[PDB]
Amino acid sequence: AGPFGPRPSCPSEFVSAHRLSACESWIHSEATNAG
Amino acid sequence: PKERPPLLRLCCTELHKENPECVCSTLRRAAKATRVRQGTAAASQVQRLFQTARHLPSTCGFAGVGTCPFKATP
Ligand SMILES: [Cl-]
Ligand SMILES: [Cl-]
Ligand SMILES: [Cl-]
Ligand code: NA
Ligand code: NA
Ligand code: NA
Repeated sequence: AGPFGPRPSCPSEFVSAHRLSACESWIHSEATNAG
Repeated sequence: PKERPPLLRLCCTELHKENPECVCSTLRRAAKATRVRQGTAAASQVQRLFQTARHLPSTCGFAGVGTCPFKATP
């Protein structure tokens, strides 16, 4: 770990990945299949 | 078909935009967002929602991650 390491910023990656919008739709589709 | 559903493949592409050590935290955030936006309250649906999210790295070839650990559901 150092000042110039990769230093991932998870919230920024989340917004850059469209808030995982396709995963959100997939999760929703699976959830309503319960039982 | 042996290929996965297109929507699942789109999800995997989005997950690949993140570092492995961010995936589980962001999937928890995604699950909470869907749960709240869609007003999912039936117990079995809520459990399946969060379980599906925790298994996505293993549904998506993220070998370093595996299945995300269980965290109590809000
Ligand atoms: Cl985040
Ligand atoms: Cl959604
Ligand atoms: Cl994949
Ligand atoms: Na399925
Ligand atoms: Na959010
Ligand atoms: Na219930």
